[PDB]
Amino acid sequence: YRPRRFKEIEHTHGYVYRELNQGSLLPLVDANLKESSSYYFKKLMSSISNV
Amino acid sequence: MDVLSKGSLKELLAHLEKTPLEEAISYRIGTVPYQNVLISRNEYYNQLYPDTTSLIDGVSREGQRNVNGLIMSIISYVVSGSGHYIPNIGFMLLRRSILDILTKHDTGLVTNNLNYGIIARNLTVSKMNCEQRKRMLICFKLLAYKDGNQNDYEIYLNQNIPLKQIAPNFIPGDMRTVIHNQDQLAIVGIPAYRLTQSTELSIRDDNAKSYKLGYVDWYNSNSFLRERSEFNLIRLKDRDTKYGKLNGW
Amino acid sequence: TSGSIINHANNLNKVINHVFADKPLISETMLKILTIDGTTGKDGYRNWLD
Repeated sequence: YRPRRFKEIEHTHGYVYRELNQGSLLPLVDANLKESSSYYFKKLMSSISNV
Repeated sequence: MDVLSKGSLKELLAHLEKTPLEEAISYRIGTVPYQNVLISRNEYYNQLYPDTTSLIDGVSREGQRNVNGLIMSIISYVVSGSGHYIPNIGFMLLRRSILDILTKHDTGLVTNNLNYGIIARNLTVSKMNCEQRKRMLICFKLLAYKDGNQNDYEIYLNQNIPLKQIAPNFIPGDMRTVIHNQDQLAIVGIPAYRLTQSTELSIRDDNAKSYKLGYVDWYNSNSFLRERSEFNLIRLKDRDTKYGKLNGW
Repeated sequence: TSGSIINHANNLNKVINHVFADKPLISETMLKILTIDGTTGKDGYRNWLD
């Protein structure tokens, strides 16, 4: 991927409002394993089938 | 040149972790350290210019084969960019990093008998500038923590008033102290003033200006790494990370 | 006494235009320097006043 060139003002005075905490998806996956696995496998299968 | 460019405690310790001891040691014969000599400075004077050579010059000198010479070669590399001539140290010691020698007992080198006052005097601490003294004090603190000589380090600072004011603040075992530290340790860098291709009178000043002018060329060279434009091409192992921790810290 | 640095420099250029309306070269040359300086932002405007 080609790197993005930020303006000189943004490098010196640039600020971003970002929430950087990462929440685990394990509570959904561990409780519902059959439903979570079937949903993601189906979505992945549709994409790979068109290669 | 690369060691002189580091401007923060985190960068300096990170460089020392990846740099082996063989970079500190030089394989050029050099000359004996303390001599009154006459050098040629034709830009200023027609007559020869007296000066005294020293171990913190940028040119390699001959060094003692003892452990004292090895530590004195490490510090001269950090503060001047070049080390001294101590051959036949051995493969086992030379392959270790500079930080491992200064901080780890597993290297097999014993340094608890070292005297900080004698080492400082042999390195001509009086001739050092503020950044050079701060860098040497970092080396002393790492050695003191390795040998359990923290009390001796503090007393040596109490005897030397100017050294206490500029002493860097970090615990050699905690990484949180290194990240917080904001001391500027750069010796070479991009100059805000006018830098010209002119000679300097003394050996130390002339050799320092060579690194300063070389760093400018290195900065615009293809060997320099531009984080802003080529961050994705860097390998993940050596890519810059906010949560960068030295091993064991 | 009041106003931002950008407003201070921009309004000064307008006054230069009014005072030196007979000689338009002064404002054009003054605005040439500001265009290059102002790309940095507020820091560039400070350099123009310096």
